[PDB]
Amino acid sequence: KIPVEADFLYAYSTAPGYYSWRNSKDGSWFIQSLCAMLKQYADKLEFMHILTRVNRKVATEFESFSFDATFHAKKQIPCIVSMLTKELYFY
Amino acid sequence: KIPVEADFLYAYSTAPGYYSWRNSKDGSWFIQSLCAMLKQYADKLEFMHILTRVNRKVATEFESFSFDATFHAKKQIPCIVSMLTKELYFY
Amino acid sequence: DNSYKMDYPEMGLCIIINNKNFHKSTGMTSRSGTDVDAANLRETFRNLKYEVRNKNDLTREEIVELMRDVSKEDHSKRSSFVCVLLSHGEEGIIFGTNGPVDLKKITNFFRGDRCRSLTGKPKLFIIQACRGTELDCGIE
Amino acid sequence: DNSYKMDYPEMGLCIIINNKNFHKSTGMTSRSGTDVDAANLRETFRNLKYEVRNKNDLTREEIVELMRDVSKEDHSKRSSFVCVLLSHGEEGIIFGTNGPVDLKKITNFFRGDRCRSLTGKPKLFIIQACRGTELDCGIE
Ligand SMILES: *[C@@](=O)([C]N([C])[C][C][C][C][C][C])[C]([C]C(=O)[O-])[N]C(=O)[C]([C][C])N1[C]=C(C([C])([C])[C])N=C([N][C]C2=NON=C2[C])C1=O
Ligand SMILES: *[C@@](=O)([C]N([C])[C][C][C][C][C][C])[C]([C]C(=O)[O-])[N]C(=O)[C]([C][C])N1[C]=C(C([C])([C])[C])N=C([N][C]C2=NON=C2[C])C1=O
Repeated sequence: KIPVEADFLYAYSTAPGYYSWRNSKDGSWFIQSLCAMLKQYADKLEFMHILTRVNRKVATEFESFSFDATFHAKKQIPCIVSMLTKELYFY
Repeated sequence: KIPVEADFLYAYSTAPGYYSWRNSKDGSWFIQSLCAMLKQYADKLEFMHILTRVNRKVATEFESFSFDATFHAKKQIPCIVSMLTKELYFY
Repeated sequence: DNSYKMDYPEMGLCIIINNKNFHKSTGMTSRSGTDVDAANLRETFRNLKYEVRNKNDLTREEIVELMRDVSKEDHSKRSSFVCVLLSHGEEGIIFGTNGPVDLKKITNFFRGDRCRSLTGKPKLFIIQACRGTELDCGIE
Repeated sequence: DNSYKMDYPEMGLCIIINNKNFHKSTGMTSRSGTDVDAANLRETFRNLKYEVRNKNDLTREEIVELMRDVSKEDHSKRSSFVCVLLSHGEEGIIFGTNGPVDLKKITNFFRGDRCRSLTGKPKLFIIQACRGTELDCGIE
């Protein structure tokens, strides 16, 4: 008998209550980071560590640029929510 | 420049919106499972992996037993929320 | 064994819902650049051996209906399930082209007792959308 | 470097808030067993080399006050920060012996621009408390 909420993983692009940024030509910071991270490590790293790399890439390599002072020079941190019971490997 | 919400890790004993269980003599299912896994794996496993082991142990080895049918035979799954930017090792 | 069995005949489905244009009656702006993500995810997950299915501009009704039908499929020969949502949102909400949809609703179709063929298997929900209106100004 | 620097002179503080007895007016039941958790956590983190500080039955005011003070301490020589909350709770809330406290309230004290000596360092919040009134009946 296991919890019905068990084995779920939610990879949020941003922290609870926050905005999530998207670039007009490159796409969202989170998705482009997730794809790039999966490309380099899907064959090596356990999924959680890949998502942690995504957290670092988004948090460091991205910042908003807007003529609108309110939305200028903003940052973002993704939010990994795991109810997983085992480690996940894409191989 | 990094997000102000970065490098936080919330190890919740249970999923969003759910009850959390405690045993009158042994303590909560989550805490005792967490301490057990840290004692056995803190010297080798990365933190997220230890927490995933906690998830499995809580969802697998615990079930409520109550004279009150409404609260009888229930299960629990913890909830790991990570805004971490790097892997965490306690050594 | 503390690692999910990923050696089933197939890795599983990867449903990608990409919403770019929203009804005027909503006031939601067009999500320029989202197509890049959609195509990017399709290639990434194809390389991972997932059966990818792209769905564009779906109403809330179409989202719930789609997710409900996917959960009723037989996942017995599939190692896992992946759902990607690309749209506007609020905390716990993602927008169909015509209105809000609570994430809990589409996620419930796949909860243990709900989707027997996925029980004990990893169910991933990758969400690109806002969860509020707080801005992170950063530090250092 | 994809792993946190944990070679500082000290691993850091481990603040454990053990709330067992609640004011009659709250209608909260005594949390039998919580002491076993507090003691267990104390020994565990002592072995991990954390400077452990146990606090028992704190009011909403005292929890906030303690968290503010701790965040105002100089963590320069510390690798990380750990806070464990044992108590009754609701979604995004933890109870002091005399009432509710928003988790966002005590968590904010340590956010990037707020606790400079911990910026870039892992901040862990271990929470044993309910997050609602939903029950999980399990499957299979
Ligand atoms: C997000 O889901 C929904 N937002 C818009 C909240 C709606 C809830 C209703 C509350 C009243 C959405 C994410 C998505 O992928 O579409 N977020 C955005 O649209 C984000 C918000 C931070 N966003 C906003 C804006 C402006 C500044 C408001 C026009 N611009 C961009 N991109 C352009 C940009 N400007 O500066 N840097 C960049 C990359 C954006 O992503
Ligand atoms: C949790 O926060 C909820 N708080 C806010 C109380 C609201 C309950 C509503 C009742 C009208 C709290 C966290 C904690 O560790 O103390 N969780 C509990 O108190 C849980 C709730 C599932 N809980 C409840 C109960 C009864 C059935 C209501 C008495 N009993 C236990 N433990 C004994 C037990 N009974 O059956 N199996 C066990 C292990 C318990 O942990």
